[PDB]
Amino acid sequence: AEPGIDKLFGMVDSKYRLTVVVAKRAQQLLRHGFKNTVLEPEERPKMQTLEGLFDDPNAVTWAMKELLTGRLVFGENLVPEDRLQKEMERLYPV
Amino acid sequence: VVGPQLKLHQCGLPKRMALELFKPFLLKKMEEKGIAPNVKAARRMLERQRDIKDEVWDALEEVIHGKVVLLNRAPTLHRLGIQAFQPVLVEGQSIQLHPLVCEAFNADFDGDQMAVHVPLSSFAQAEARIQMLSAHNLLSPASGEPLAKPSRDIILGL
Amino acid sequence: KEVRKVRIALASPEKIRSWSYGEVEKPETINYRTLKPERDGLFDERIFGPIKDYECACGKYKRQRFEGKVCERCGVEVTKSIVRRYRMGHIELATPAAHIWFVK
Amino acid sequence: ITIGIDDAVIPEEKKQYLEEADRKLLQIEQAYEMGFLTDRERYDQILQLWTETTEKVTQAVFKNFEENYPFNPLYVMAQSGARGNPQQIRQLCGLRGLMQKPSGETFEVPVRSSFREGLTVLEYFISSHGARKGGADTALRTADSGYLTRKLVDVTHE
Amino acid sequence: MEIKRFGRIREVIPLPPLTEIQVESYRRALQADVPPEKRENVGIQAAFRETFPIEEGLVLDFLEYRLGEPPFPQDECREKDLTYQAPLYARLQLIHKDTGLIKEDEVFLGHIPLMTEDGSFIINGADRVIVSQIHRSPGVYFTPDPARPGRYIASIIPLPKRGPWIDLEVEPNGVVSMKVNKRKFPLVLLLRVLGYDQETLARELGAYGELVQGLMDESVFAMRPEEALIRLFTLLRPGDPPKRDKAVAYVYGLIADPRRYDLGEAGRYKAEEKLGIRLSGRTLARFEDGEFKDEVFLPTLRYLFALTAGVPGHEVDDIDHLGNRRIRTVGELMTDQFRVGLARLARGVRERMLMGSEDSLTPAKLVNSRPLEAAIREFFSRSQLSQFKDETNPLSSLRHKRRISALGPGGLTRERAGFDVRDVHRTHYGRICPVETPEGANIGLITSLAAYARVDELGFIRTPYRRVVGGVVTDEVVYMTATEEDRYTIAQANTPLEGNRIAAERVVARRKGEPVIVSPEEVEFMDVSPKQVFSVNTNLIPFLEHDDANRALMGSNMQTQAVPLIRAQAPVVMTGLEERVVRDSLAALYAEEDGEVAKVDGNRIVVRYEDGRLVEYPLRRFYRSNQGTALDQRPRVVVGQRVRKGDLLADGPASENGFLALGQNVLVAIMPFDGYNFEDAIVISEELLKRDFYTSIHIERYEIEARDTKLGPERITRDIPHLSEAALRDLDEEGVVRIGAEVKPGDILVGRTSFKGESEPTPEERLLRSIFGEKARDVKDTSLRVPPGEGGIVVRTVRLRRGDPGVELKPGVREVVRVYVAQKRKLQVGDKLANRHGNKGVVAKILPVEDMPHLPDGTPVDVILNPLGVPSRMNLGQILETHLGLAGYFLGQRYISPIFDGAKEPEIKELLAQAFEVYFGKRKGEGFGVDKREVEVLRRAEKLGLVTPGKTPEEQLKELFLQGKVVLYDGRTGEPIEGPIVVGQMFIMKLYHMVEDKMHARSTGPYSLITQQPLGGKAQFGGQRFGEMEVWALEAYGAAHTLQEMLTLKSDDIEGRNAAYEAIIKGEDVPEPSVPESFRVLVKELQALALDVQTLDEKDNPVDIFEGLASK
Amino acid sequence: LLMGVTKSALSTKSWLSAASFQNTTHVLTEAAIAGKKDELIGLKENVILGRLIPAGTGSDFVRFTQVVDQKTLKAIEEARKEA
Amino acid sequence: LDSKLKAPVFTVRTQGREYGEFVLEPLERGFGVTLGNPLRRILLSSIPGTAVTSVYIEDVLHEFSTIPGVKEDVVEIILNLKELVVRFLNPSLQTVTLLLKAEGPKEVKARDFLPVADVEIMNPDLHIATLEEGGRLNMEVRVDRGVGYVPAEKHGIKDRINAIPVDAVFSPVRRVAFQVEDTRLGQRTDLDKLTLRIWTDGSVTPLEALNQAVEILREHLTYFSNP
Amino acid sequence: SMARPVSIGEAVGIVAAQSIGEPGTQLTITQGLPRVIEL
DNA sequence: TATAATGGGAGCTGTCACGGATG
DNA sequence: CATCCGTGACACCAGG
Ligand SMILES: [Mg+2]
Ligand SMILES: [Mg+2]
Ligand SMILES: [Zn+2]
Repeated sequence: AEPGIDKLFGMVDSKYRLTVVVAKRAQQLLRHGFKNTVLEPEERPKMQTLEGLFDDPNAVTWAMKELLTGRLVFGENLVPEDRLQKEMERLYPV
Repeated sequence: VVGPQLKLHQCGLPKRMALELFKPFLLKKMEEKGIAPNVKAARRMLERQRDIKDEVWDALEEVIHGKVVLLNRAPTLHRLGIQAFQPVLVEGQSIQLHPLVCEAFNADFDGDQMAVHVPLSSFAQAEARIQMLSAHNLLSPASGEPLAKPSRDIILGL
Repeated sequence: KEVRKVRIALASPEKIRSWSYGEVEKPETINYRTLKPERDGLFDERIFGPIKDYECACGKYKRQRFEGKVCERCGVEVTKSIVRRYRMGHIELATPAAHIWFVK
Repeated sequence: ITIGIDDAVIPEEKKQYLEEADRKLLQIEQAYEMGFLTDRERYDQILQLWTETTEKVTQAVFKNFEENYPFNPLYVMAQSGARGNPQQIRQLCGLRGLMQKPSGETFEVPVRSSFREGLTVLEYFISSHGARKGGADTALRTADSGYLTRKLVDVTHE
Repeated sequence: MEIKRFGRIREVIPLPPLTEIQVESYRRALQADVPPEKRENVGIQAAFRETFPIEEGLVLDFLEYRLGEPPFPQDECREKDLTYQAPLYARLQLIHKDTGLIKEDEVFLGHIPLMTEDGSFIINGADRVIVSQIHRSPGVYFTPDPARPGRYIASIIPLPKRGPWIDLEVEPNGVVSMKVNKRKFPLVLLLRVLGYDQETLARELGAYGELVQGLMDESVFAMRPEEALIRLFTLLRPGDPPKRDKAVAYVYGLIADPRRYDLGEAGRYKAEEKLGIRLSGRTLARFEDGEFKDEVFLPTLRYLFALTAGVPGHEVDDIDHLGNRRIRTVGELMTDQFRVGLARLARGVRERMLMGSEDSLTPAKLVNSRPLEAAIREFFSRSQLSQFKDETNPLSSLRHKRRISALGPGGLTRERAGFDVRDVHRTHYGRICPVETPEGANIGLITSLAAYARVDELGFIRTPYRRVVGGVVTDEVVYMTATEEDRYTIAQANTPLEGNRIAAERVVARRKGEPVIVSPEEVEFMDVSPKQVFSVNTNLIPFLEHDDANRALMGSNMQTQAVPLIRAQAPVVMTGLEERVVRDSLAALYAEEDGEVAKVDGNRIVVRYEDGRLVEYPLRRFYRSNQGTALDQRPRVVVGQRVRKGDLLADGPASENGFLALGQNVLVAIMPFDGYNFEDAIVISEELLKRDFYTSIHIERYEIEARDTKLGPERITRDIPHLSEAALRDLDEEGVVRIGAEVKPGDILVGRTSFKGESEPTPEERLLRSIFGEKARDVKDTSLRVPPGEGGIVVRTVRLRRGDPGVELKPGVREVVRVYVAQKRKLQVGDKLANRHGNKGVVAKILPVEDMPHLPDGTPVDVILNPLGVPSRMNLGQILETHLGLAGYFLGQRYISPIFDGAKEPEIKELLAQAFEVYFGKRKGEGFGVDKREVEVLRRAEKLGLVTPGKTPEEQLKELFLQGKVVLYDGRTGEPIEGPIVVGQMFIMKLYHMVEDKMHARSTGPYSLITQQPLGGKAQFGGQRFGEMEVWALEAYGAAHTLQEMLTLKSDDIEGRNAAYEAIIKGEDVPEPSVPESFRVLVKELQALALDVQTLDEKDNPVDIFEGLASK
Repeated sequence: LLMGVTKSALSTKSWLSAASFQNTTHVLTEAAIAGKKDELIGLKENVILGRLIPAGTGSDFVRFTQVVDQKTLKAIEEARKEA
Repeated sequence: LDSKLKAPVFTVRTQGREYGEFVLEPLERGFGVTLGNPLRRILLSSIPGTAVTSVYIEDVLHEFSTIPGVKEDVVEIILNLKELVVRFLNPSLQTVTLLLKAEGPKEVKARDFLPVADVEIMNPDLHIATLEEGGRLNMEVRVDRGVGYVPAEKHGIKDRINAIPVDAVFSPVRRVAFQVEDTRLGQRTDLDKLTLRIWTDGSVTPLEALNQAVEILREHLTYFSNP
Repeated sequence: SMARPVSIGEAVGIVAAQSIGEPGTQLTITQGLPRVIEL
């Protein structure tokens, strides 16, 4: 089971809104090279390689943990779409 | 094939299947590491079986990290005929199915086969991991009673 | 523009001729020697489109620079060959014929 | 847990209920010779007698299991829900039971052998009628169920 | 080892030749060994006699035919993809009626396929098997009317496609109606056309109440035969000019023409027997002396009236009775197709006979053989009954040859067959097996011929019974049909005999299938054996009397799927039939006469017979079957060995010393194992791989062609562009892989170059050429490579070329190359095992030997079967087979326990006692007492009530052993299994369903022409189908995006799939999809139906999904 | 009015859904005569076109939701907090 | 054919003196259980500890009697004494008798036992009994060194006529769970990973117990030397 | 399937059809699947 | 390119429900 | 307001 899945289902009014939020956040992380993450260095999800631990490349695991922190705001009509795009491109270049 | 060591959210996926199923991801990750100069060279390297070395399998491990595949068994009588699993790479050529999901697929191990599907996008992967993962669909949509529940040997030993 | 509805309706003879890129006058399919589509046949490139991308039948024009050009020697437009999946022809009947769907 | 032939315990009571039945058979035979019972009445009485005999021998098998061999493999598997129902256990330990002709009409002569004792050629052939009937019925039923499901989906999809 | 045999029944007669239904039928159809003048009017001879003479003028009559010798032997036909056939000549003579000129000639009519020794054919190189067809026997039947209870339908049925069905009915208005070609008309009309006057019909039918008055119509008797004839012709031919010589012709061709209408000889016999009359030919009437004379109609109407009234001795007919259903063997089917081809040939003959020279016409100039040839070639290549031969093992071929299908040309259309055709009719006893039949749609429609059963000359299946006179059972054996069988009280084959006399006051018998307890004074016949009730596969199931029929079905069908193993073993517990199955299937090679074995080789065996002759027997070594299984023979004799007639010389595939060897005798323990045998899965020991148990050889054929092209020749070459020496390492000088190489997926088997098209280089190509300074070669690599997940060792290469002697390929082909790749498949996780009792399971786990449960003396078990598979399936036979297998493990002997008459529990327990002595007194002598763990297990068994409290350890261990149970030690811990476990030897086969052939995956690959969707199937490197129900699953989940991926990006969104692949290889997230191509195909195919489909926006303005590419 | 499941499905408003079920020619002719416009309300109509179905993650009730971190959220609140 | 075996890394994960997880990977195929089972048997049967083996309570005849002035019956007191974690600081000491005399309103703990030289009661806060106004408890308990588990009716040791024998819970280890999981090293596919889990009572620690176990097993391996 | 109020967007109709149809092959004195279809 | 020639020929054998035609 | 008749529909995957 996804860690903390019951809490995530508690955070939304419809289980499918949780999925929309998580997938959008994962695409946001993928586009900006994870530079906009709300996770501290210790909260970063890790992946065990042959050499040693590395950053988990799965943007969805990241998005779900970020949602679990509470440091994310989700809802309808928060900001015009292109405004959000350009502000995230300014704060985090590609 | 039954895998009783799996956790409810896992299945056993052969290496030679997962290589082909995830092949573009594998080309990209092979280029990220030193395994090939470019994508075309990585594809040419995977073309022949004797040209494949262990770094390819270790990079395939990183390709699939956190991802889920869909397992389907015909006939798909209800929505639990498709369920999402984190693939555990195994030697051999047989898919390893968790015992507690058998009943929901109506699957036994007297020769049955199952289809595997790779959800590509982050959106499809989020749908699969949240909505269709096996460990989240524990109760029947039809009656609400437990569907993934102890069966046969489990009940016998208990 | 986003697709939101799908209408279906009867098509007039004028509408069908509006669709058509040329009448198919001959029952021939392809030449038995050259294995190329015959003229005015069921596979004519003059009607339905080029077999090769941006290349007319005879070969006078063979690059994308010519686009929309209709060759004067063979009559084949220079477009993507994909259009052979999309371009209707038509057959003008000597006597009208009933659409059996609306009969039986 | 295992299954050996000595685990299909035939109860002591069985023989009694067989003789006790044969006795009550002739009481129905004589009543037919003297016009008391008609043909169909005698047939119905024979069938009811044998149904109740089958019930009694099933109860005998399970009471013997419960009281004398509480950890009998068949009994444990049935009780827990791991495998088997009472009727299969009865066919293994007690008697096979009444068998049906191709016309659905039941044979007056029931298979008195369990699967441990082994059936006779005639008993096996008589049972093949019902086996084939059930198989053909299942085959013809799955297609009707599929058509029904497709109609339901098409009428409720929006 | 010793083979102890159980059973008290004496087999009076052996099993008949098991493939006689094929060989005898085809022999009778051909009559090739019969001199022409002695031939009977049957088979292709009868077809010739039916077609000829051909009249109108000229006349072309038929004298005789003859079948020459095959131009090539069977193996050469198998290699060259030819047909094993014999030339067909027919001596014909042409006669001019006026001129009297008689010209004679022997015309060649093409080839006819010959049946091999084992009853199969070779059609274009592939072994095939014509399957017998069960159908409703021709004749006159009377069935109850479903709507009207007191009324009955009289049906008249000829052979299939040999005349129309006729129905006779008593209508609600009283008149008697006849239905022909779906035309109801009063029968009185036809009766009048036959010449029946009211006198005869009144004196013939008046006795049956007022029914005869339904046949009294004055407007019909008012006219003579000709007027009523034209009346009926008008009633049957609306519009056709009712000419006299047209009406006579139509009526003759419909009712009395032997070349158009034909009951069978069986239909003739059954009509004669049912109606109590005698027939002249095989039709319903005759044209004698110019007028029509009745044969069948008056007796049929008489019987129908007698059945409706209630006259005694007239009953309706059971159309499921095997006395009313008959078999059409290979000969009858091939003869029907021969007859069709001959009729077409005769049409062409008359065509050439009307407009020719009228004098310069020889039989050769009149006969075009082609319409005949095709009609035969179509039958053997594209009939529902010309099936690809199943030669997985010898038993599979034998079973295939003994099949019976209700399907096929003239048979039941599936999805339309009800319960009646599929039911086990009581008359199936001894004729058709009640067990062997497919599970699924074909249930009850594909069946198997019983073991002792024979098909007689008329087509009905006959079964044997012993004659019993005055309680004495003779050795006279009578083969009966079901109709004949219904006359007698037939006792069961297990009734006790004191040597020839019935030794039981009450015996069990059958009267019309009904079971009955009778006295020996009433017994008229007796069964031959239990074996006669079941098929050959079912007969190979020991302890069948203990298995429910549903799993007996699976155990029967699955022997057909057993793979010949390199170390195959006969079952420890046999049924006594494992030898006849090897012998009749032509599996093994036997001695023709008594003699001494001169030479023994890996490839041949030379024997000197008592006649002094030196006969050499070649051995088929490592040949590929239809299913890729290896069919090789191995010599079982040695130099100098004396052999008698019928002695084994060479074991075939799946044969151990002449016994059927479909699997291995493994040591099984019946216990759970940590979930690794959950739900029918099986756990095996690595020792099985170490000693090569369940290892099979499989050969695959790969084929390539180099052909002439409009753009230059394809040539098979080693000169393949852009390849290293590493890529061409194992290729010979001509480009073909060398025998002995090890080929893996990706390796080249045959090199081939093909010229490219126009291939106008895009500017990127030109610039790359200039940068690298290498001319683009004129040809490209189109070599044959090893498919994914295949490969092995090259064992053969065949190369045929145009210009080589004896070779001629199809037009355009310059050359053909074939490569044979052999592989040795060990058992692996995912391969399917099964026993003979319906216990099937896939190997889920291979443990190392040290993890396997082991006996106290350190012997590990081979297989671990889960006990939960037994109770729900009710197949206790495998349990008994295990128990006996335990005894034979320590006594060192096998057994023969015939079905329904074999080893009983007390005898098995005697053997188990002897085995326990062998198993335990050894240890007591070697200086070891009973083990502590054994004591604990004995305590547990005492708690379970399995052993008597108070006895010594040895006594209790012996009691357990007699129950078939032993102490077992967990190999991982050394502690014992808390209870005693059933352990013993079991016969287990490796079925043909190996995961090596089924594992498949695909990222991207070939797409379809019109739909632009992925192809299907492993061989096409295709994608799995996501059908309607999988879509329903995703919808019910709410996986909108996953579903949209399935519908667009993964199947037929061209732009979408291209962009998705590019995004994934670049590390980018996949793009939003676009319109899938198949919707554009739908829109265009609707436009082709004059329907305008318009994608609109929310403003109802058209949206162009074709991006302007189709708008002028 | 009471209809069985088959006739109720074939009488539905959307002709893409009706023609994809049964009686394809009858449904198509009656829809073409009437110039029916399928509004793509159901799941079948959208599956046929390859559109995102109006269910689950495709429901208009949830598919327009936005996600933004408080960093970017306040960096955007400042922009408006300026003009 | 040619093999190379990296020496396995041994990993410890403890929580106080009561519990620890012990991971040893990678191991060649099968050696996970080959190492785990003997160590488990040894840790449950042969690690030296202490145990209450006999109890005399004044004016109490048999074990199933009640006691006036005390709420618990004798059985409950014997259970609480079974849970007494006593440690012997001196390796030569083999047996002690502990005295306990109290009365009045009081809840006796394991502290109230009179201290004896080189006998450390690890759990002094362990409840023993509650007494009331007029309740008197004079008892002597016998603490012996030993291994494993011995029922009371198997030693039956009686210092006097009314000394009740107590099931001797010698073992300092309370539970040993172990589990082997498949693991891979590069393209070695069926290697094993051992995970031990040891619960003790604090007298001996899990790591100490495991080391004593491996020492016992090695010393037993040395017994194949002198025929 | 979650023992909590339904989430909006659930695709209830498909779940209903599959819930009714999935035991269809188990419907075997009674009236059975023919009775279900007749209804 | 010219004697005269003037109307075919298979067909081959479900099971149910539903809506429309007829009678 | 009935009977008769023509026309629909009759499970999924796999390999073929
Ligand atoms: Mg199965
Ligand atoms: Mg391992
Ligand atoms: Zn041009």
